[PDB]
Amino acid sequence: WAQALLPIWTYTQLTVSAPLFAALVAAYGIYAVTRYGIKKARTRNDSHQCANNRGWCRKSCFGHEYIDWYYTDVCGSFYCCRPRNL
Repeated sequence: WAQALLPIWTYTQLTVSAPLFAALVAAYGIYAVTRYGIKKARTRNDSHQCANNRGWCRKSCFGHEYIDWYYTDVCGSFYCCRPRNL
């Protein structure tokens, strides 16, 4: 891969671009792509990553994830959501 041409259900969830997004929708399926937290260049929300690799600081985890910590308190207010499929 070199560049995470698949930065979500197998890693965490990253914002990249349309070329990357399309590659994932084309290979996997749009639903999982926009499910776990990929982004077609925009970032999900004000939410930002923690450890910039382990999990993403979010306000609440969806029905396919779990709150991870260590970082939830370094972020302070946000919940380091790390999807369970990952």
